[PDB]
Amino acid sequence: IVNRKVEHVEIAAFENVDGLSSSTFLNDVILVHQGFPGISFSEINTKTKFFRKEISVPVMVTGMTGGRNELGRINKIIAEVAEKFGIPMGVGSQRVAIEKAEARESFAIVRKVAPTIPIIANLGMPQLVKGYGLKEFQDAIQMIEADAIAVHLNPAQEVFQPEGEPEYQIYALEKLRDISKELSVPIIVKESGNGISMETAKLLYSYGIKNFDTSGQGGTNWIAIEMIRDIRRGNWKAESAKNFLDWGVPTAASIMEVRYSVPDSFLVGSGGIRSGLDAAKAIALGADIAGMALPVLKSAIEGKESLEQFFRKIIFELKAAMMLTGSKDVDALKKTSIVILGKLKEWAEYRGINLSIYEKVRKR
Amino acid sequence: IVNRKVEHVEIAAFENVDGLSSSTFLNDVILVHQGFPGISFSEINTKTKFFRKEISVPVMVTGMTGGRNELGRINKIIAEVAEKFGIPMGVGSQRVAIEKAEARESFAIVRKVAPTIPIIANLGMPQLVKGYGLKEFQDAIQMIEADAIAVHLNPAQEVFQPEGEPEYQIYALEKLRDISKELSVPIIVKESGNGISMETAKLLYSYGIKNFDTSGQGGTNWIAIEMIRDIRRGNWKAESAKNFLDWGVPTAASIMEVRYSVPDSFLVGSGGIRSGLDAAKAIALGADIAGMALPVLKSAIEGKESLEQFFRKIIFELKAAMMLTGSKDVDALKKTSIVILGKLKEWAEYRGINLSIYEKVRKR
Amino acid sequence: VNRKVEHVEIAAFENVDGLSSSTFLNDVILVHQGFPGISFSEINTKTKFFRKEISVPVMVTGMTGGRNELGRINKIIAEVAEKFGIPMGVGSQRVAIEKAEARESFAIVRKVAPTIPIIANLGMPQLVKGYGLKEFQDAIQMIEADAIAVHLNPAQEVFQPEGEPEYQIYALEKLRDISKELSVPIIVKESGNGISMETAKLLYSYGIKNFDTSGQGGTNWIAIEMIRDIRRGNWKAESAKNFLDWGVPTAASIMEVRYSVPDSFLVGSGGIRSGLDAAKAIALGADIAGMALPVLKSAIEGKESLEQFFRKIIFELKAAMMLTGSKDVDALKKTSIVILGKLKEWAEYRGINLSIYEKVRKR
Amino acid sequence: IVNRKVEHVEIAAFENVDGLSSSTFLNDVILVHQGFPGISFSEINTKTKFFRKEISVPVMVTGMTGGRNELGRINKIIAEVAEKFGIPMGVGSQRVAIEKAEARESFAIVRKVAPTIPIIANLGMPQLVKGYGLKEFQDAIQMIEADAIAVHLNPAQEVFQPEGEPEYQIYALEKLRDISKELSVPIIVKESGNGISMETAKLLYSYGIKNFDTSGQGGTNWIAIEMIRDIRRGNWKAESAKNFLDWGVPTAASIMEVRYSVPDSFLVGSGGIRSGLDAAKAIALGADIAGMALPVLKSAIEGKESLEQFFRKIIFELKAAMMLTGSKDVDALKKTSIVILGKLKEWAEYRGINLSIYEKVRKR
Ligand SMILES: C/C=C(\CCOP(=O)(O)OP(=O)(O)O)C[C@@]12Nc3cc(C)c(C)cc3N(C[C@H](O)[C@H](O)[C@H](O)COP(=O)(O)O)C1=NC(=O)NC2=O
Ligand SMILES: C/C=C(\CCOP(=O)(O)OP(=O)(O)O)C[C@@]12Nc3cc(C)c(C)cc3N(C[C@H](O)[C@H](O)[C@H](O)COP(=O)(O)O)C1=NC(=O)NC2=O
Ligand SMILES: C/C=C(\CCOP(=O)(O)OP(=O)(O)O)C[C@@]12Nc3cc(C)c(C)cc3N(C[C@H](O)[C@H](O)[C@H](O)COP(=O)(O)O)C1=NC(=O)NC2=O
Ligand SMILES: C/C=C(\CCOP(=O)(O)OP(=O)(O)O)C[C@@]12Nc3cc(C)c(C)cc3N(C[C@H](O)[C@H](O)[C@H](O)COP(=O)(O)O)C1=NC(=O)NC2=O
Ligand SMILES: [Mg+2]
Ligand SMILES: [Mg+2]
Ligand SMILES: [Mg+2]
Repeated sequence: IVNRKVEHVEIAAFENVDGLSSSTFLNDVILVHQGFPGISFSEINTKTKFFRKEISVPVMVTGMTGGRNELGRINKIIAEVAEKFGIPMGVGSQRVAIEKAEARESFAIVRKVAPTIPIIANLGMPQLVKGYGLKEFQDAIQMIEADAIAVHLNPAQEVFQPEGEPEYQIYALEKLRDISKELSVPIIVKESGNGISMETAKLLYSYGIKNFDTSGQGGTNWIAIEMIRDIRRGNWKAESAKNFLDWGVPTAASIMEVRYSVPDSFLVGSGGIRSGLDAAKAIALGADIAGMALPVLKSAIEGKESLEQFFRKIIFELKAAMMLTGSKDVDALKKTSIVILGKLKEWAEYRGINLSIYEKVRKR
Repeated sequence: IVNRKVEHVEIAAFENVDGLSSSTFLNDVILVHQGFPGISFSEINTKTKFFRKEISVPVMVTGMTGGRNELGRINKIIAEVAEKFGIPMGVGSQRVAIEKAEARESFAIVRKVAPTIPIIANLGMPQLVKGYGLKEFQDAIQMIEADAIAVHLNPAQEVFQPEGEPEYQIYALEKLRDISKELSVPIIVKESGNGISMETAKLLYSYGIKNFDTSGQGGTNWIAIEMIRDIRRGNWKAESAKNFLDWGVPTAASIMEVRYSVPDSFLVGSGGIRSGLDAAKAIALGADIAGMALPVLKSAIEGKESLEQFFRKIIFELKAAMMLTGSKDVDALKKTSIVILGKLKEWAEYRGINLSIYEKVRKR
Repeated sequence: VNRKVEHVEIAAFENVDGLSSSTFLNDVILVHQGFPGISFSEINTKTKFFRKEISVPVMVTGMTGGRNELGRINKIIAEVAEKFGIPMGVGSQRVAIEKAEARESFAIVRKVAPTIPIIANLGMPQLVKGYGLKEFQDAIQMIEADAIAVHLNPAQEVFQPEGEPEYQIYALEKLRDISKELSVPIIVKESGNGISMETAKLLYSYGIKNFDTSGQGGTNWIAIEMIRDIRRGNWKAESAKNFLDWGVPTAASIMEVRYSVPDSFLVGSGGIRSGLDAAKAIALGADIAGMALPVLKSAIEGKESLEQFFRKIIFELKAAMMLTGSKDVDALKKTSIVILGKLKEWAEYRGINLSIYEKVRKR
Repeated sequence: IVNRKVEHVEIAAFENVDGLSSSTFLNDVILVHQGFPGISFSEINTKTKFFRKEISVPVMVTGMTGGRNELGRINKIIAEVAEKFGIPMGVGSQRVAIEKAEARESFAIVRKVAPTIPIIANLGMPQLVKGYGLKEFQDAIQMIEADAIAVHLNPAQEVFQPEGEPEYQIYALEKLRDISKELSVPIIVKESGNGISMETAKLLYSYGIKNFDTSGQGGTNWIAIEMIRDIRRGNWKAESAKNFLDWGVPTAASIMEVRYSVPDSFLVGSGGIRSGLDAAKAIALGADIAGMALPVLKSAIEGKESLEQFFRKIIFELKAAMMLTGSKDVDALKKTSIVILGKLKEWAEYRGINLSIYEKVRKR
């Protein structure tokens, strides 16, 4: 399992798996340019709420890694930069540290170095059907003094991953619902590159889930990562993974689906957010914050100052989109004028997303 | 006419005629990803009914060959693997064996080696206007102890094939309707690479036909095969065949057309089914089972263990698609959520396929 | 005289067929019928062309004439058309109204094709330049024509180095008067840029009932004149280039004319290159399919080349009828189609109600 | 400073910034061909009104340059040819000449050499928030005896330009409105490559602005120009500019939006007008006149006779479109039949541009 954590980072960082045969549908979203913005750049306010805390920018780093010391040093760099910028940070799956106690430090370092920002713990849905419960959740949370815990959905990844098994019985949701009653922090349910649909969002909501992270297709392709792991071990599933490279809900469509089917959700729009303009689009479309993982990893590996430059660039690009839409603050961005075209439009139409009611929901 | 059988197999197996200038429209069908499936992979049930028998997977091998001993050995390999996997198998046109009695064994071997699975006999619609009747149908059936007989439509192929004629007078259907009253097994009407429209489906239904096999364009291109036979004999029809390479109803559209216009039909979706994902899409769209021919031929030529690996891959991919849509069984897959986009959408719209009533009919 | 030779040479040997243009015929699909309900041998391709019967619903539209080498091309086309029972238009006869030595290069057509419909040809601009009844009667008598086509070519005239585009309404007043005295009917045809519903309705309001779409996507006359311009260092060349995709695509023109004048007799032409294109043109609303350029190219190759060409067109037409369950031309006109993509958006923007369209193209 | 002025001309003239990663959407507009025009070429009348003057062609040169003598000599060439053709001419931003008095001659030369055509002064909207007022406007106007003054919107350019700031407080519009009461000539508000939306047009109209110049995306890409200036000085904003290369309202969409949202506006359609056919399309879509800048610059640099040939070509192409549309004059062109397809069609639909009421407004 420890080797898999390193192999994941190495394939994501150095192989060709970002947007491989997949699409966010964000090219189908246009933010309407305002030649008279009505504001000045210096007055743009990017602050927003993240549960009980305030954050500096409506962007987060979503969970990636942890489990060995070299992974901990990646976590350390991301956490210290995130703290500097006032940006929330999720950690990778903490399964490895619930088991092997030597793996705990590679997660705990995050809170040592980032005492103020929201920190989000991480466990997988399949562990709920395998005997994780309240205590494991509390241990994941306490380990980093987390402000929330993300529970990940990754059935696509599990199906193609060489080492077993995709298990998603409804009992897991009953358990999740029970756990949420005893926990002192909120639960976020996030996908892992394949996106959340309205049926999935409504099912989760019916069990008390109110916080969602789209992780749609078009960014890091987890089916591709497992495909590569399969190719590497001469596992025949590789050719089957290849047929599923474009499987999933595109990020842009997932954001629309979650916002429309659960209008009061707190929503992270993620999966292929690569610029402050993507982030601006995600928010205008209906997300409360934009999430990123892969490009943060790649910069962090390059080093601290590379990662600081990366965030400087994201933030500037976000502010430029706010400036050029006349959005003085995040709230104004959420209601700014957009155009939806092409395949995203056809997707919304077939799925019964009445654009008229969509407009009202995304902006009230 | 025996060596036409050989030439067909050789061109299909070794020339470039799969999907040549043609399209299934299956790229316009998306199965909606469910990040919380509600099931586990191991509980997925792929069993379904095929007339009076149960089959293990909702997939069949459609009719191809027979007529000489080398063709019989291909039939033998396919039949033994299909028996092993619990998959129905059609044989190729049995005309050759109604005439030449030496050709009978190359069909009969199928039932010797596959005693339990449904086996489907095969005769051509033109033979009905050329003097075939009850006795020839009963002989075709008895020869392999068939559980059904497929009657093929191939006017496109006949038009471009160097040797003779396209004959499809309505008298053939009168005869077919009479024969169906005396036969102890059901009749399936199948196309052969060019697809079944609603006009054709309704006409066949008005003569008592209830079982259809779409064989749409986008897979094996029979116009291309005959084009190649023409090029080879310096026949001028070759250039004309080239103008018709994209002629026919795409598989996806044919499935919609048959299901919509004959809502209670038993429906095989075929013509360019190349993965278990294609098979999942065909079923979700409205078929009861997915049919395949060419890729089974190519693998069978490679050998028994190649064909076994092929089916293992198809079945895995089908189950992956079911897993990732939350479909515990074939019935759930038939009603799972989809998106229809692009040209298939415009096709449906022009043809008056009301998507609202469409969604209703396919989900039953 | 020399323009006439240059036109044939550029059309035949330069790259001007469908150059930056489109028929929109790729947006039309004929619905395949796996049970046709007919046999190939019973397919009947006969149809009416005014007072005559023709063997196939296809015509050769007007191209050339004016010198003896052009007459020998006309002769080859006419003799093959006669053999196949196919109507033939000749090129503009202006040259032969003027120069009397040019008459034989047109007259040869009737000598060699005594039974098929033969269609005379004069340009609409000539009506504002003094041509009238007598010139029309001369063009007709010269080949014992069964009809006369009057061509519209303002686009060609705008970019052609030598002079002017003149289309005052007076021309139509004159045309209407002429039609009262003439013993054969008038067809109005374009020349590569298509007939719109505004143009069709205007012509209909002056008594014109016979149209030939000659839409964009086939022979590109703006391109031909662009080439003549490039050759003489004329600056208009670069401007012609900007207009290479100007005009109504053939498929859209057929829809527009059939829709806006439901009882018209309609030739669908401009980029018809196969019997499948011909089948589509007819299913879409034309009564017959016209061709020019590919007949020219084959004729230049020779008699037997042109015979093989027609054999191919006819087989391809019959294949589409077979595969559509169309026993005759009338059944083809009502066969099931799908319209997609840009043609669909064109019709929508133009207010072509598809529901009423279907009714009109069928009845 | 003043060499930013020369650097702009140099990059625009000699680098690849025309339509870079951007689009006018003019390919989605088709003028319907009329095979019987009902006119002759020689009777086509291209005259139209430009405020209190008559002009020979419905085309103008929009503002570009001025500030140094070499820039003045470009202005001189453009002005003398515009005078010869009866075409209105805008000058570039006159800020430089309000400040440095040595820069005045490079603007004044325009009126010396073009005594009769409309000449349009130019000042930036940002200068209104930076203390420019009535006197600066009157000085800009008097310096060239202007018949109007254009106030330019360029927040996109300012955001990416290395030297300083985007400031667009509503106070500027209050000031602009006050200034317009004291001015003896009308105000045009123009963009600068990124286009005017309906929200921006309605806001300006609410402050008394009735004259608009779209300057949509698809022509000169000002974000690209500044990107290049950034690349040249190793400024990190370069990579961010690259993410915004396709930002803005396309010219064709901007024409539709301004005509639709302010039906009585006097409207210049500009941003990527490169031929008389583009000019014809812009007018048929709803503009009163077509504007051009970059191609006029490029020809002017080549010299007087190159620029004369350029206009000869534009005018011929415009008349060809009028001829082939049966438009005897500019008024008939404004109501000629068109087709709108593709992305422009989807843009208008999403933005609630009812095509039925649209046709009425552009024709009346
Ligand atoms: C499915 C992924 C997993 C589950 C672990 O599998 P198992 O080994 O079965 O876990 P175990 O059995 O419990 O040990 C790993 C994950 N770590 C992970 C590694 C790296 C390197 C990349 C790039 C991304 C993620 N993300 C997805 C990101 O958070 C984003 O949502 C996504 O990448 C889209 O954003 P984009 O990258 O900006 O386009 C993860 N998400 C998680 O929820 N948990 C994690 O641990
Ligand atoms: C028209 C085709 C014929 C009729 C025989 O012609 P005639 O010689 O006139 O018969 P006669 O006069 O009676 O002697 C041959 C056929 N054999 C045949 C051979 C090979 C090698 C392949 C690949 C395809 C088929 N299929 C089509 C397949 O079953 C599928 O429908 C199709 O391939 C789409 O699925 P994909 O392959 O997955 O894309 C046949 N269909 C049949 O109904 N009968 C047959 O005998
Ligand atoms: C505008 C064209 C003219 C007018 C002559 O110009 P002027 O010199 O002004 O004549 P004058 O001043 O009066 O002496 C020439 C034309 N001859 C002609 C030459 C060649 C070689 C080809 C290929 C095409 C045509 N066609 C168009 C064809 O009939 C078809 O409509 C068209 O080609 C689309 O079908 P596709 O080729 O199958 O794609 C003609 N159309 C005519 O009506 N008259 C003719 O004389
Ligand atoms: C925003 C533009 C500016 C601001 C100056 O920057 P600052 O230094 O901030 O100004 P300061 O601080 O006040 O000194 C420069 C501009 N000059 C200018 C230079 C050249 C060389 C080109 C090609 C074009 C423009 N245009 C836009 C053109 O008129 C067209 O609208 C546009 O090009 C689309 O039409 P297409 O070229 O046909 O595609 C100008 N527009 C203006 O309103 N003012 C000008 O000074
Ligand atoms: Mg896991
Ligand atoms: Mg046969
Ligand atoms: Mg002429």
